[PDB]
Amino acid sequence: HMVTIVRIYLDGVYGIGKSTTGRVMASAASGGSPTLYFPEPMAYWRTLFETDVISGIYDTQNRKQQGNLAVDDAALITAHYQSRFTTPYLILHDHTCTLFGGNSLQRGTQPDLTLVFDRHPVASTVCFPAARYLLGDMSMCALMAMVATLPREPQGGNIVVTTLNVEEHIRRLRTRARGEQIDITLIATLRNVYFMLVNTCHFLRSGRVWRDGWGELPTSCGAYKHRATQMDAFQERVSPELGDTLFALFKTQELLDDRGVILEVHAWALDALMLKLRNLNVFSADLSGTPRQCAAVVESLLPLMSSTLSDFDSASALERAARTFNAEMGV
Amino acid sequence: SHMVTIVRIYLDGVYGIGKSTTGRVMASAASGGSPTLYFPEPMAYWRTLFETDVISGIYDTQNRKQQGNLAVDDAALITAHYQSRFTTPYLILHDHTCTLFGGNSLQRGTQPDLTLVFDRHPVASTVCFPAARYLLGDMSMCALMAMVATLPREPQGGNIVVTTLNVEEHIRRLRTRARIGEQIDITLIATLRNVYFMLVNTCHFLRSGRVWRDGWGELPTSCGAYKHRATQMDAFQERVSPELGDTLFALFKTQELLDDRGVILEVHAWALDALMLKLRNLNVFSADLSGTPRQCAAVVESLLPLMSSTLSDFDSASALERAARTFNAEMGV
Ligand SMILES: Cc1cn([C@H]2C[C@H](O)[C@@H](COP(=O)(O)OP(=O)(O)OP(=O)(O)OP(=O)(O)OP(=O)(O)OC[C@H]3O[C@@H](n4cnc5c(N)ncnc54)[C@H](O)[C@@H]3O)O2)c(=O)[nH]c1=O
Ligand SMILES: Cc1cn([C@H]2C[C@H](O)[C@@H](COP(=O)(O)OP(=O)(O)OP(=O)(O)OP(=O)(O)OP(=O)(O)OC[C@H]3O[C@@H](n4cnc5c(N)ncnc54)[C@H](O)[C@@H]3O)O2)c(=O)[nH]c1=O
Repeated sequence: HMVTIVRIYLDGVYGIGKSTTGRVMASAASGGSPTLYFPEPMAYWRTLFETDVISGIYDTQNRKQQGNLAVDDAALITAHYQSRFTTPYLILHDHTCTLFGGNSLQRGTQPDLTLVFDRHPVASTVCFPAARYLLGDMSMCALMAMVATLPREPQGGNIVVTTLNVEEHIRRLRTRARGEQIDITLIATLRNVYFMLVNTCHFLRSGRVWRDGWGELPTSCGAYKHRATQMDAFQERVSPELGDTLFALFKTQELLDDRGVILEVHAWALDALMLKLRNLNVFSADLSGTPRQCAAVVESLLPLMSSTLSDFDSASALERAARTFNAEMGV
Repeated sequence: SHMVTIVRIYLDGVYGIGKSTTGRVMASAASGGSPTLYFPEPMAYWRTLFETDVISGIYDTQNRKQQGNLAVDDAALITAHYQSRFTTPYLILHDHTCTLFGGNSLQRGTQPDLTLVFDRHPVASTVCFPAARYLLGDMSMCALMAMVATLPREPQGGNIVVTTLNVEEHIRRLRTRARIGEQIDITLIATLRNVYFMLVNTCHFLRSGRVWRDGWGELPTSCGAYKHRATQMDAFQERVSPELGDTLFALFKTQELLDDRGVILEVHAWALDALMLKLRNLNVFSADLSGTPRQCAAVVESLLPLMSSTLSDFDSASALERAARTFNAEMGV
C-alpha cells in the first residue's frame, strides 16, 4: 500500500482569511478526500513559555516610539522575537520531512491524502524579516542572520500565496483587532514582499538564477527600500525581471566590496536561498469570496499541484502529527 | 568523473585551547599527510563586515547588565540575538560546501585524496555555546530552543574532533594571548568545558545506538541543582559507557517543557528528535592538545584510520579549494 500525498503550504499577509480558509478545507464540510490541517503554532508563541512573543514584538515597537528604549536596541530586541516566531515551524518541518516521500510528479489526479500547512518556514525566515528590514526596524546583517536558517524544501512541496484586494483587506483587519494600532506600513510592505516571493519562484521556474541580470540591476538604497512600503508597488509576474524578486534587496553597499562587487560569502547566501526555494511549486489565490468559496478555489488548483509517493506507516504518522499539532498548539 | 576521496574534520571545543593553531599546522605542508584545506573562524563576518562587532556588542551588553544603564530583562534578549549572529557565517559555509562532499561515506582506513579542516561545526554556535549561556542563567530555555532548532542536518561523512586540555594548561594559554588586566571569566569556561563533554558523550550514546528516550522517565527532572552542577568545574567528563544523564538530552527535562502530568509535550519531543537525528552523522573523537603545535597536529592526524570518507568528484574538490581560498581572504584580520 503506497499513498499519494499532496502538501499545501498556505501563505501570505496576515488577516487575509488564510487560516479560516485552510481550517475550512480540512473540516469534514468540503467533500473530496481526507484533508489534514496544520494550524499556526499559537500556543508556542504565547502560552508555552514565560514570554508571549507577539505581545512582545509590538510591546517593543511601542517602547521604541514612546521615547523609552534606544531606537538602536529595539532593532535588536525585535530581531530576537522575530527569531522566536521561526522555532515551531522549523520543529514541525523537521518532524514531517522524512514522511512526505519521493517521486514528485504532477499526477493530475486527486491524492489519497491532502495536507494543508498554515504557513511555510519561508514566512518567518525570509518574508517577515525582509519586511521589518525594509521598514528600517531591523538591519541587513540581521536579515542575513534569519534568511540563513530557512530549511531546504524537500521535493514536491506546494506553496499557495493567498491574495486579496486592499479595500477588503482593511475591512477584515478592523473586524479582528481594535484600541491597538493596525500598522498599515507593515501590511503594505508585507504585501509587497509576498509578491516579490511569488515573483521569485516564477523567476526560478523560468530557469534563471540570481546572477542573471545582476550586473545590469541598480544598487538598492533608501529610494528602492521606501518603494517597497508603498501599496501596489509590486505584483504577481509570470515573467519577472530580477528586480521584481527577493534577490534585488540584497544588492546594497553593506554586501558589496570596495569596487561594487558582492562578496563571495554573500553570493553563497543568495545561492542557498535560491536552492532552498526551488522545490516550492508556486501558486496564488484571491481570498475574496466566502470561506467555503476560498476553500474550493485552493482545492481547484489541486490538479496542478505536486504529489509524492509515501509508505503507509508515514501516512499514519502524519495523521498522528496532525492530531497532536492541533492539540498542543491549542488556543 | 574522476573520483576524489575526501575526509572532512570539524575541530571543536572550548575556546583558547589551541584548536585554531592546531588546524593551521594540519594545513601546513610541513605536517605531511594528505593535502589539507583549512577553513578558519569567520572573524571578519563577526567583527568587521557589518556596522556591529558581535564580540564587542555581546560583552558590552553583559556589561550594561551588572553596570546599571540597561535592563536584566533585555540583556537575556540582546545577548541571545548576538548568540544568533555568531551562527550565521557557519550556516552559510555549511550550505555552500555540503553539496560538494559527495556521498558514499565509508570508514576506509587509508589516507584520503584530500582533507578539509573546518574550525568549528555549526553545533558549536547553535547548541553548545547557547546551552552554556542557558546553564549560566544568561539565556532562557525558550531562546535555547530557538537556536537548537537551527542546527543544520549534517550529511554523511562528517567527523568532529572535540579538542581537550587539562585546566592548568588551558588557563595558561588563555593568559598568553589576552594580556594586561583583562579578566578571563572562569565561570563560562567551566560550563563550556562541561557542555563539550556532554556533546562527546552525546554522540557516543547515539553511535552506541541508544535514543534520547531510553532512561528518560527514570532520570531526575533536571532543574535548579542540575544547572549549578553543569557550571561546576569537572562535574562532567568523557564517559566510556555514557548514559542519558551524561548527555546533552538531560538538560531538556525541565518543568518548562512538561505538562501537568510530568510528561514532555510532543512538540518538544520532536525538537528532541531533530537534534538526535542531526547528531547521528557526526563521527565523534576527542583529541588532547598538551603537546606542541606539531604534536597536536599529529594527534588529530593519527586518528584518520578511524575517520569516514566520502567520494566526491575532481570539479567539486576543486571548488572546495576555491571555497577555502575565498573564505580565508574574506575572513582575516
Ligand atoms: C508568522 C509571523 C507573524 N508575525 C505576527 C504578525 C501578526 O500580528 C501576528 C499574528 O499572526 P498570525 O498569522 O499568527 O495570526 P493572525 O493575526 O490571526 O493572522 P493570520 O495569519 O491568521 O491571517 P488570516 O487572514 O489567515 O487569519 P483569519 O483569522 O483567517 O482572518 C481574519 C478575519 O477575517 C475574517 N475572515 C476570514 N475569511 C473570511 C472570509 N472569507 N470572508 C469574510 N471574513 C473572513 C474572519 O472573521 C477573521 O475574523 O504575528 C510576526 O511578527 N512574524 C512572523 O514571522
Ligand atoms: C563560536 C562562538 C564564539 N563565541 C565567543 C567566545 C569567545 O570569547 C570568542 C572567541 O572566538 P574564536 O574562538 O573565533 O576566537 P579565539 O578566542 O581566538 O578562540 P579560538 O577558536 O582561536 O580557540 P583556539 O584555542 O583554537 O585559539 P588558539 O589561538 O589556537 O589558542 C590560544 C593560545 O594558545 C597557544 N597555543 C596553541 N597551541 C599550543 C600548543 N600546542 N602549545 C602551547 N601553546 C599553544 C597559542 O599561541 C595561542 O596564543 O567568541 C561565542 O560567544 N559564541 C559562539 O558560538
